[PDB]
Amino acid sequence: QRGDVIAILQQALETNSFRLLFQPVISLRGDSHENYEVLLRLLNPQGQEVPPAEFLHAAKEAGLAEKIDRWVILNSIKLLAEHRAKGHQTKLFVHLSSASLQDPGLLPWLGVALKAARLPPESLVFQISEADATSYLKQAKQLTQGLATLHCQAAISQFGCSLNPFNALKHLTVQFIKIDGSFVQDLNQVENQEILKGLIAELHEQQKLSIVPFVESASVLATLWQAGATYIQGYYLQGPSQAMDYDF
Amino acid sequence: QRGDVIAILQQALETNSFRLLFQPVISLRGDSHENYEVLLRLLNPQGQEVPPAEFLHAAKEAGLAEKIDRWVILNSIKLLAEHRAKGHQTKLFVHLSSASLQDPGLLPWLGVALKAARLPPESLVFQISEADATSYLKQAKQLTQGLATLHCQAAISQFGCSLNPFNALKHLTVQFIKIDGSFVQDLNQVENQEILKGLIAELHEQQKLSIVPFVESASVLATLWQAGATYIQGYYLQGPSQAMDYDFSS
Repeated sequence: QRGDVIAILQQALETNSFRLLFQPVISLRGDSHENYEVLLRLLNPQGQEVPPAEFLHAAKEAGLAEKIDRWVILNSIKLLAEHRAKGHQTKLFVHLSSASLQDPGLLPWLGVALKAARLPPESLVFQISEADATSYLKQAKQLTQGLATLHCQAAISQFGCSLNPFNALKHLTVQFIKIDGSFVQDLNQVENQEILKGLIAELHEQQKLSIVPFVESASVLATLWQAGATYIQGYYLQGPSQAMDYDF
Repeated sequence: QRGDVIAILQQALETNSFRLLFQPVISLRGDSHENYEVLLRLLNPQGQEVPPAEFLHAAKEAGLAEKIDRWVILNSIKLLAEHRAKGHQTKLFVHLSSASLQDPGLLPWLGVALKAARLPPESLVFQISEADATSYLKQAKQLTQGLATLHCQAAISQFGCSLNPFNALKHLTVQFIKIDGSFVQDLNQVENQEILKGLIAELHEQQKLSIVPFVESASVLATLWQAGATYIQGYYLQGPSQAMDYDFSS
């Protein structure tokens, strides 16, 4: 039970052997939109099961990651056109890797891609880890302006771990801030409640829309109400499915 | 799918609906022992599919985390006893959550559970995140002195991400240091090679045995030999198996 996972990814792109899942994002302060996060899984060569963490790790590798990011975008748009066509007012969050964020030719590739899609506006929100972009701050700035231009949105995920996390946002064009898992633990404790309240209040003072992930029970879901959260995500609401079939 | 994941876990502890996987940790310097890492899987109540990452996140919630860690440890101890009764010299690497790191009843419970199984000395390696060890240094000190007392060993995993990471080692009893994946990416670039290499050497300077994970292809194998890694791990060598059936003599 083993294999070169690089080669497996390279030969998965070669053959379009991937799938996309959709994990809805749920509005606590109104949004007409159907928001889903796009997640990626690998269709395994027949016997082999590539463990997810090892898969994701491999797919961050420079020059594999760009190709992969592009497959997701491309196919994300393809499906997104099939879907909205149904009259559906839908919006997809897509991940971008560190590599992609660095890749000067991305906004170009994306423009041409989006034309061929005749894709509705403000339907794509691009998502960047706070680490990738606290690091590549200038490339993230170029990219998020670039993205406004195309009538696209942008989000920082895993927000609030870094030193002074509000600083990087003075420099970006992002509407959403998906808070880090670490803030959504042991919420039954006040200090953790309070910590999450303040974090969320400051994002609101900065006119960002907060997204709180990892809602794993009904209770936490209440605390996120009084905390001010704008959106939530998790398995208690819905897990990642092959279809954008959530009843909002 | 949909579900209260905290609920599910607490019933899974009820129905022992967990499953342990085992992933070999390969020696490069010729350690004869078998070494495996222990990994937790949830048996999904029929139809369900609880995403791993959400599973793991909830498995961290205080109160729940300690019990799950105990489930894991007791089951690791039984399978281990079984495996070694057939003549294998085998060590198991077992994760402790943060909640367990601050649980003052963890050590008396383990000492009991070890004596009950009559596991020989140096069979279990308890693995603590750098972040948890760093957040809770004083507790990690006590736990690791406690562990040595019980002829157990310890490892810091995800090591090297924090500022001055060697500082926390000055206060702990740990034989193994498992380096964060961050150091293993893009190893075709000489800078990344040189940084891996200087990390591993400082560890060797500090008389720690280094473990390098996320070995995903042959190319990085060679790099890791030359940098001096003591152990390595990744799907390129062997993925997680439901049983300890890996032939370490290839």
